[PDB]
Amino acid sequence: ALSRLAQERKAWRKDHPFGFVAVPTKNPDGTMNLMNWECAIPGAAGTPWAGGLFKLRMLFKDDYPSSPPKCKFEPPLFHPNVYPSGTVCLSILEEDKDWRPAITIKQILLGIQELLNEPNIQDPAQAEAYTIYAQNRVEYEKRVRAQAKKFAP
Amino acid sequence: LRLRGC
Amino acid sequence: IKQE
Repeated sequence: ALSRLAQERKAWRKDHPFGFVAVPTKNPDGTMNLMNWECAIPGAAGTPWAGGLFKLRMLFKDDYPSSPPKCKFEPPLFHPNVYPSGTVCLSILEEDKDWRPAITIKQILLGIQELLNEPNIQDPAQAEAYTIYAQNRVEYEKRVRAQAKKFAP
Repeated sequence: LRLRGC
Repeated sequence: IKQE
């Protein structure tokens, strides 16, 4: 996991999508904690999410990339497919489901950006955001814009 | 990239 | 709604 995570950190530093942030944290001994990254996803242009910089943590297990990272918005995000805890539910983020070791951190972050304006109402992760989306898309979009202004950098 | 929320 |  460390060699792959260091390879992806090196790759991230040389080139990454504009507006995105992905940085390893520090271990209690001072070394870089490659298993825990503080990330940020900008809201996509031309969507109600624009202007916001949505912070999230990527937690990697010892066997990454055989296992997906756990992705969690901090603080919790209002989105039909983000659990109340902040954990992002994306099928590629489940080992037994669509995770593949060829998937990279850059692809995950780009995919979570896509998820922001493309929620899946068939299987929602939180009652709050989904209920608003289901009853009133005008109120749903206003709640999204208000949250984008709340998380503006 | 089979991307769909869950 | 599903649970984590």
